[PDB]
Amino acid sequence: ATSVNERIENKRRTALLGGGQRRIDAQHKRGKLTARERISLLLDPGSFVESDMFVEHFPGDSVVTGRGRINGRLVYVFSQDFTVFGGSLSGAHAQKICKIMDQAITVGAPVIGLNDSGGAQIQEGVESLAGYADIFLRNVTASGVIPQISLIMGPCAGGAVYSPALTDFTFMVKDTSYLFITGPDVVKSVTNEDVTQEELGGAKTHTTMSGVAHRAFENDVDALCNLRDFFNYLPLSSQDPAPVRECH
Amino acid sequence: YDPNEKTFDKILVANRGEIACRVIRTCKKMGIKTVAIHSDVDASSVHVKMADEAVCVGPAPTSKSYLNMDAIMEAIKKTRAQAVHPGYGFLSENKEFARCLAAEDVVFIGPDTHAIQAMGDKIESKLLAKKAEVNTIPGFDGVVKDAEEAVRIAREIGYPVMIKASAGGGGKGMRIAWDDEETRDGFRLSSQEAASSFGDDRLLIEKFIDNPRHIEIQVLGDKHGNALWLNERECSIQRRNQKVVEEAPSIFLDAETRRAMGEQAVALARAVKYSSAGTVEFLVDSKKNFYFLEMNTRLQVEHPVTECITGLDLVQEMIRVAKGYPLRHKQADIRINGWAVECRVYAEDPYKSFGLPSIGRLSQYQEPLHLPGVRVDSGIQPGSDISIYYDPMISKLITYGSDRTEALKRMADALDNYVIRGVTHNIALLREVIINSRFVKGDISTKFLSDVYPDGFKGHMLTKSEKNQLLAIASSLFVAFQLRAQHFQENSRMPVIKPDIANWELSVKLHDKVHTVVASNNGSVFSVEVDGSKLNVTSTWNLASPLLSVSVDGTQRTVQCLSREAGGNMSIQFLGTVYKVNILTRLAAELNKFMLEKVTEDTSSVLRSPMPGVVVAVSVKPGDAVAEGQEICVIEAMKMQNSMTAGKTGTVKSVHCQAGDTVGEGDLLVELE
Amino acid sequence: DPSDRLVPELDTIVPLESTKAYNMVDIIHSVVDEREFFEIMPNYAKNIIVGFARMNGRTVGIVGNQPKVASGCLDINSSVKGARFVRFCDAFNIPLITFVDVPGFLPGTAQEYGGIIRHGAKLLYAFAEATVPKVTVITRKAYGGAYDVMSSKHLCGDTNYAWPTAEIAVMGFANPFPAAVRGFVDDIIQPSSTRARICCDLDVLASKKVQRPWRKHANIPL
Ligand SMILES: Nc1ncnc2c1ncn2[C@@H]1O[C@H](COP(=O)(O)OP(=O)(O)OP(=O)(O)O)[C@@H](O)[C@H]1O
Ligand SMILES: *C(=O)CCCC[C@@H]1SC[C@@H]2NC(=O)N[C@@H]21
Ligand SMILES: [Mg+2]
Repeated sequence: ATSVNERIENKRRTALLGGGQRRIDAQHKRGKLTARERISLLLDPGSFVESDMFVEHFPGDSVVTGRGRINGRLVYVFSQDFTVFGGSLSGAHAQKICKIMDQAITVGAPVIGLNDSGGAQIQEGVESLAGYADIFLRNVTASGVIPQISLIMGPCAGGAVYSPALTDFTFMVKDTSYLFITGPDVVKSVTNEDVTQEELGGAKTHTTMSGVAHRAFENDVDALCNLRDFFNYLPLSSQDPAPVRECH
Repeated sequence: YDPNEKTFDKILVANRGEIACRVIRTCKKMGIKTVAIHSDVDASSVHVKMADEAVCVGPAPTSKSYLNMDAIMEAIKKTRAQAVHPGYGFLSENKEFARCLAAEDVVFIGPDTHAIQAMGDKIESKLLAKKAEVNTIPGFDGVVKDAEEAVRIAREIGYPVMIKASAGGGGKGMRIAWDDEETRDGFRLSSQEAASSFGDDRLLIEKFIDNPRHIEIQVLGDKHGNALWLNERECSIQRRNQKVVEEAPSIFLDAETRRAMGEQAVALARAVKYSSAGTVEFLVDSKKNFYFLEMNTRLQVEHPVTECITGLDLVQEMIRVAKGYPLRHKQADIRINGWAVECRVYAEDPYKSFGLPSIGRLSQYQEPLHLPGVRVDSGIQPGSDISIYYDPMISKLITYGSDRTEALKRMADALDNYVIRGVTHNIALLREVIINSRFVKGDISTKFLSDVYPDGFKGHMLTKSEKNQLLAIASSLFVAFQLRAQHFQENSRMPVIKPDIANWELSVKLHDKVHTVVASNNGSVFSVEVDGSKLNVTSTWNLASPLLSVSVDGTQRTVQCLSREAGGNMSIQFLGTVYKVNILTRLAAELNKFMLEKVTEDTSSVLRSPMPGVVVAVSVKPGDAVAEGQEICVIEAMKMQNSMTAGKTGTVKSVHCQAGDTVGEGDLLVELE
Repeated sequence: DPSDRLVPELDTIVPLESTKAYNMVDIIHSVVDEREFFEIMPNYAKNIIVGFARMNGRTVGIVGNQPKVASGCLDINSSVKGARFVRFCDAFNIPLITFVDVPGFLPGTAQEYGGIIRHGAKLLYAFAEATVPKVTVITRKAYGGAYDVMSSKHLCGDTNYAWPTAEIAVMGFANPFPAAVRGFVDDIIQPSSTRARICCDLDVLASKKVQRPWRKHANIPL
């Protein structure tokens, strides 16, 4: 008897279920979806092809990367889900993101990134900074070559907030997404002022006065629908002309 | 220097600076393991690196690092040091240190304790000297209690009066009194200040010798009763009663009086049973009459100079005596070999009170070791820090020669070829002293600096020929920089057409005068026309080396380019003095006449805080007048300590910034007048 | 000015305790030719230093942190001041030398409301886009993503060095060895050899050519 088949089935079921039924349920009471549900909503039905699903640091490595099609046009996506486990943008997470951008820039298709740092340990090893630097280098390299879109769907903190800023467009979800480099507690420790997380880095702050985000949407489903509608506007690469659609 | 003789294996040098380096050097040169103590700040100094092993002894202050009796004792304990060498100062003349060292088997390299408390106090030293049939300054033995007693003593000891605080030292508590009212008020104020300075609260009144010469005799004695006198030393150039320039042989003295003084010093040493190297200081008047004044029961600071004439290593002799070996030299063996002159290079500004201590970090430091007959004793290296905790002396420079003139010329050359960038030194004062006419002739007293510079030090007053040479050198350097600016690499796309200007016509502003200069270049040779005078300057024109050697009309000169700006400002160290010049082209000079003078002095009586923060330490006290570039306080802000400097020379009215008080940007720190 | 001149003054310039500051202009003056340095914006955003100097006669652009001012923390003004200088130096084939002592980004609500993210991204882009030779020396500190900002090895930094007092970590592993074992720094050099090392690197990297995908122009986070 060979255990390879049962091991593969167990690995696939663990990757799909992620951290278990309790973790997805807890994600659901917060009014937010999971990485795979967001990918399924964003892409065309039955068009998602995942990459490096068996790469470990625990399968999945808290990021789901792959390629899909929106209205028949190719796109490359990655989605972050750190609530299940991991809590570190250091190991195979950064490598998977870098590889998916490398494929996108080779083929010449846009990159869409669903950023959700969630519960991530910002006190992990030095590999996180190296991965961040590699991701920043790839965003700078791809700038002006292929479009890059960022959708912040959760609390993003630390040095990871520079990758969305280097992309062409940045969108947020109201009441569930944040962008800030330094947490409110450290701000109180240093500056000595009482500030809450929502008014320090919420969607309203970054869409009304900060000038960092471009638009804010009501919830995840609305955000993904508007993301598809907006993606229908752009060309796939700087080598292509502005898209032309049927007109009435 | 024979290693066959058995000697102490481990010696601990309980000192810092150049003396520790010298002791370590002479111990290494005879094959002895060395241990050096240091504080936290001096963890990377020269003496710590020269030693075989080192141990930290405490914090920055000397009261808790180099005077921490226990810490040194356990430092000896761990390293099982067989001997201890205190150098000079610190614990060199401490009786408790000698007793505590004698408690263990470790031996103290220095004079016996009994001599230390015999010569520590001035009154008992004078009484013993009078019992030792040696000449003493006229005066009244005993301690005067009241000003009326002081004036009664002054009635018979002569109209001049010298008041001196008992014990202590370092040029403190010594004052001159002329009149009876002067006598009484000086006595009262000295009695008041004795508690603050030393706490001994004992005073002495003596006859003040007018125009005295502070001669010094070095004495070496062993434990077998053999005492030798090694020539003499002259220590006359002093400010704040501190020696600056010393000469090994005394040009005033002759063989007979030198022998008399040496015999008297040896007799005094025998009367105390001295068993190490010491010094006896005399005040010789104009009539070749010497009177004893103080005996330093330790190694002298100016000891190396008398090592040059005699050729003896004093520290080696002290080590051998401590080992117990007898002296290997006799009185007839001692003889004078040439002349030797040395100077103390301090980190002080010579333009203020003949020297005011300065602080900073040395960005550049180079010694003229390659010059002939030059020896440098320095505990300083590039990147060293001159703090407020220790003596700000940088180095001791020694030059020897066949005669006095050769030594003085070598000293001038060494001072010219000695690089210090980062702090303010007193090299200009040293050079002016050594080239002064009176010093060369040999007529010097203890008031040389006072009467030679009544108002104060102003710099080198340069003559017409020297002024022309300086202007020619500055103009040639400016033209050399301009010519170097035009040397680019080949572009092969836009070739550079070098301008063919033949004569540079320049306006040079020096002090408050403007001179017209015409400079022409002929390769490495510049022809300079300064107001009709024709000069010829040749040099290698290396614009990057700190030292530049030029030849003006055959005369060899060494200059330094301290500063250089695109606006024409230039700072040139020439003949030991830093001169500021402003060089412009003729067209630029003509167009500069239309530039309105801009007033920027303002008032600045209020020092607004540059950055927001919370004051946590205060270095100074309110009401203490300070000059520019001096520490004020330490502010903590975002886990960072920031230290600022005083803004204006004005007297500090009140230090508003204090510990526990938050001071944001734009708030008064220190009130100034 | 010889290219192999030693600078022993830099051995003890960095205080041992991290709570004290020092002047980076002293290091810059010690390293460059003839101790001559043309500073740009000397009185604006004083927590960062940018300027022009010469090494072995070749013009170089210099960027560094200033621990004296605001502990060297990066903010909006310093980021914008540095980014445009780096972009100009890259556009005209001028090599870049960086001295890194950054403890992070300045926290507060004013920085967030002013868009610290955009200007930090400007600095990241300026350092990552440059194709001229760049040499980085870490003096004391590099914390968090700020270490990524100032031309880490992963931003195509050609040669990176660390002094024995350098300390690279995510948050405030108190030595540069985690960086050395992972190749984040090429070597740990003595402070006195710095200038010499840099000169040698500038001799090697003068023929550096890189290849990047075609585009009309990229999208700076302006
Ligand atoms: N009675 C005096 N008459 C004339 N000059 C004097 C007299 N006493 C002191 N001086 C001057 O003051 C100087 C200081 O001499 P002295 O050795 O007493 O000082 P000190 O501060 O105790 O020295 P040290 O640091 O060597 O212990 C003398 O060299 C001399 O120039
Ligand atoms: C004390 O007040 C806490 C200091 C934390 C600030 C330090 S320095 C700048 C870095 N940015 C940050 O958020 N923490 C680090
Ligand atoms: Mg004395």
